[PDB]
Amino acid sequence: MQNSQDFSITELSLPKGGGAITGMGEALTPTGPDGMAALSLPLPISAGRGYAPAFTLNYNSGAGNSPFGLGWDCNVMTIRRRTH
Amino acid sequence: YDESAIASTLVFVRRVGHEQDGNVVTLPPLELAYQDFSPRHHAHWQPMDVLANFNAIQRWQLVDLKGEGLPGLLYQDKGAWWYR
Amino acid sequence: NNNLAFGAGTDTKTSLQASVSFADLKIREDYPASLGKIRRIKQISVTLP
Repeated sequence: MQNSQDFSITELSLPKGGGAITGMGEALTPTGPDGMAALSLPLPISAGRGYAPAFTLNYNSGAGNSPFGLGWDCNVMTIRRRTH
Repeated sequence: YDESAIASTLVFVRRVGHEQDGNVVTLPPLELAYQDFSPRHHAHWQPMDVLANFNAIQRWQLVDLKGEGLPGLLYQDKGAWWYR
Repeated sequence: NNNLAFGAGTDTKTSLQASVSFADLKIREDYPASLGKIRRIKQISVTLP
């Protein structure tokens, strides 16, 4: 805002209906210089009080079989011994 | 999920809510497919005329030399190598 | 004496004869004269890769 901030809270306005129909949150992604076909599909985690877990499911060709099946994972943040 | 026992993948995803009175409210499901495999239905044969005279009995070896990523036909002669 | 031809003999007119001069191979030059001037064949093997 000119000489103000967009972090300001000024309204208690209610939501409107109509518009385009909501999709399933599909997010097919561009590959990198790797050609690793991939697809993101976020979980509906929206209850945070400005802060929440942020898991999404992600398909990545060549990925192994995780709790989400072959080729898909959910990125739980971890630290591990390198087994490479 | 595609529970084929050998492997499984996520095939359908659907976003559903529920009304407080027990009704089901949904968006249509997201359909996924993975590549099929069935040697029973898809096995096919072709003569490898191109590999004529290749023979593992003698001094022939499959190897991806020079350019790599696909084996060529190496022949190790007495005091000399040849390669296709 | 460094050529390819079919043989002249009747039984050989259908035989391809690959000929080289033995002398022209200049094997002798491979080693210095002081090793001895007598250099003779012991055995020849043939390879068709």
